[PDB]
Amino acid sequence: ALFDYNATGDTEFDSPAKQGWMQDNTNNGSGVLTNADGMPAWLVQGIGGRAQWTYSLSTNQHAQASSFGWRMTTEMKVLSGGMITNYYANGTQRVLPIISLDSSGNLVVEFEGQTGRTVLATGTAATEYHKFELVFLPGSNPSASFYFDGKLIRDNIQPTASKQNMIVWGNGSSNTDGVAAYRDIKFEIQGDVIFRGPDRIPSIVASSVTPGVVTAFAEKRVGGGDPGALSNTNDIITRTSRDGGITWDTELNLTEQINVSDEFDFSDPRPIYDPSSNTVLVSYARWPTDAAQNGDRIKPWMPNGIFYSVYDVASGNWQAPIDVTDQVKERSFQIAGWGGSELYRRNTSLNSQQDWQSNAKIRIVDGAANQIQVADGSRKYVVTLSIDESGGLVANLNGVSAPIILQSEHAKVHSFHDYELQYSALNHTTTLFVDGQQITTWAGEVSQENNIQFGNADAQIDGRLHVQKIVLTQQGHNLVEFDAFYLAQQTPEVEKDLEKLGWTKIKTGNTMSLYGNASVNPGPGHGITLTRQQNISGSQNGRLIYPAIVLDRFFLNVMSIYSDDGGSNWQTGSTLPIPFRWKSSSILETLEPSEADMVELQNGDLLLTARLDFNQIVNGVNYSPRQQFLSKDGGITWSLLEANNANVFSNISTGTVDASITRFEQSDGSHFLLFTNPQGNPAGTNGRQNLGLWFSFDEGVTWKGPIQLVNGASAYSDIYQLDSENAIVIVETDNSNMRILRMPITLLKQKLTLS
Ligand SMILES: CC(=O)N[C@H]1[C@H]([C@H](O)[C@H](O)CO)OC(C(=O)O)=C[C@@H]1NC(=N)N
Ligand SMILES: [Ca+2]
Ligand code: NA
Ligand code: NA
Repeated sequence: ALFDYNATGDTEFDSPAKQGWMQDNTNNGSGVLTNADGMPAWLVQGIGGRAQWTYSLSTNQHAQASSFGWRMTTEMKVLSGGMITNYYANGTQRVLPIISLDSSGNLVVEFEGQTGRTVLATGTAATEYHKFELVFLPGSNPSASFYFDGKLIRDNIQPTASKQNMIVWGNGSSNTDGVAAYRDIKFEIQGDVIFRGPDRIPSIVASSVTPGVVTAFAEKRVGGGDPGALSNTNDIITRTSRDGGITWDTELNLTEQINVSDEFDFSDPRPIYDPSSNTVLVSYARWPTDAAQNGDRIKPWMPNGIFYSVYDVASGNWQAPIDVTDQVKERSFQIAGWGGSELYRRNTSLNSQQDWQSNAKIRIVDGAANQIQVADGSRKYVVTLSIDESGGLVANLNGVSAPIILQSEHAKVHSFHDYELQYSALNHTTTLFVDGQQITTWAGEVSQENNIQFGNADAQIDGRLHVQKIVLTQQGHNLVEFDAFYLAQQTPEVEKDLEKLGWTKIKTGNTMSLYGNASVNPGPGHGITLTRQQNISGSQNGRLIYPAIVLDRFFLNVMSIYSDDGGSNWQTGSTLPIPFRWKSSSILETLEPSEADMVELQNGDLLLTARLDFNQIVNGVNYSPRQQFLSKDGGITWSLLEANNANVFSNISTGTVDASITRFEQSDGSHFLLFTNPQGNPAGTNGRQNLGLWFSFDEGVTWKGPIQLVNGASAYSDIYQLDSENAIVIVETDNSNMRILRMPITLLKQKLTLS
């Protein structure tokens, strides 16, 4: 909430009384409206008496200011004397700066509860207009900092005892003469509620093309629970501000229009601001109302998916939801030959004296020893697919010496491809096609086997492959037809077990296989539009991207979901690389990255920070509740940043919770990273308390802070640059009430520099 006086000659607001301020003069103290040079100002003439203006605040407003902070901004020039007192008192305490011209004619400041004056300006500048700012940060030991034309003058100013209760400006002394002219006074109370608990899971973005336009999101939760609870209906809600996040329009339910029979929960609103179109595109998860991500109750035959809505900033209009599920929710049979091998084989009756064809639609997720094989009673043909050290897609053929690089561009490397073997009876050789393109011809090797086989073939070579289709054809008839894309999404009365469908399973060591994915979910926070991708091969400026949560069957991980055409069509990247170990029980010990946020670094690399849910220890190594990852190819693939986990955020909470990360760019061209998360109470303990703000000035190698932003409850949060000097924060607080902070980043960062 903002309380202000703005000097203007406009007869409709041409004095402080007309703007709700109370006159508080004594004796010969007075004031008058002046028009020095086109710029109106209120001239406070505190000669022979006091001359000030006051604004009263309620008990609640004072309490809010104490919990969530406040800031006071004055534009004034001092003409003469002293006791120029612009300050805030809450009934028990005040921070009182006292501004004056000293006996040398210089502009100086003192603070009650402190000895000493500081010279702010000398010479002609002493009596010119300046911007004076007081910023109060909450906490158990809260303090204020004072800035002069944007520069930190005094930090850690302790509030002092006062029974006064008001916002005050002018000359607050009967005895001490003081004259000053005021253009503007602003007092802002931080932390206004924008979405009420038990609604949850906030996110926020701002428009750079139309300054002042801010759009925030949350889950409307009827019944107050996570998605997936029968007879309860969650929707996505949004509000827009057009004055920089001060006032907000009517809460709008985005999804009820596609929830007309109460069958769904929607969750995890993930907005992206696109400056090229000046739009906000927000993606969110759909769940059946009675099954979702928690407890892995969601299954691939259920209507989990992802939808998006578009906000046109110029017109203020919302575009109806659009389903992108088929583009981003993979349906496949997945074989993870991690620490083992798993193959499926069936005997066939191929005639090697007739042509035959096989089609396999296969994605290589990682590793090697991933095979598709046909033997026709005379010869055996096996294609082994792998990802090499540099991230290329490689085929090796039996009986052929040299490997074939099928693709080196990382996006295409991890995509599905259409493999076709065309056997020619005439030539007694087989031609390999990939995505319609003739690759090579080879004779395979002599064999009396007659079968088709696929999977991961070696217990000593890790590999994961996903299969959508395996077909074998001869004389126009499909001898074998396995459609995992189809089967993955059928209800459970449909037979899907390969071993009950005429295949033989051959397994060694430990493996995991499944029809998936069970669900995809954009996750909590905002996404980004890329602008520094010039030197990132395969990538493109204007890419829309967010780090989504994918549940394959029982394990969570994160992958990029992105669009290179403004959001019309979407693609998915690879999941985060994570360590694994098989426990004695043939149960998988690994990590589950979930709620994630990313930012584009100066060089076009992407930095990702992820919540690590459930188990955090793999092979005796504790990865903490948070882990950072780096992408060098525009978000297609990632690497785990060793020793860059919760440890880099000093005094961060030790409990799992969603965080936020974002870029901040100053008007002089410089930039740095901001990050928000609860500190816990006390800081560094497990608790959704006391939101902290961390800074990185070296592209995410180290973090400074935290600066405490909130006193009390603090859970999920999201931070975004509002303008050249401020960032806007939305944060869950008491009873999950979601509150707005508008933070003077360029002022606050000075608390972290040399003193
Ligand atoms: C999809 C979903 O239900 N996500 C949960 C999330 C989840 O339970 C944990 O990350 C465990 O995997 O945590 C909780 C949480 O407050 O810890 C909020 C999220 N609620 C909503 N996004 N609505
Ligand atoms: Ca987040
Ligand atoms: Na006076
Ligand atoms: Na529900």
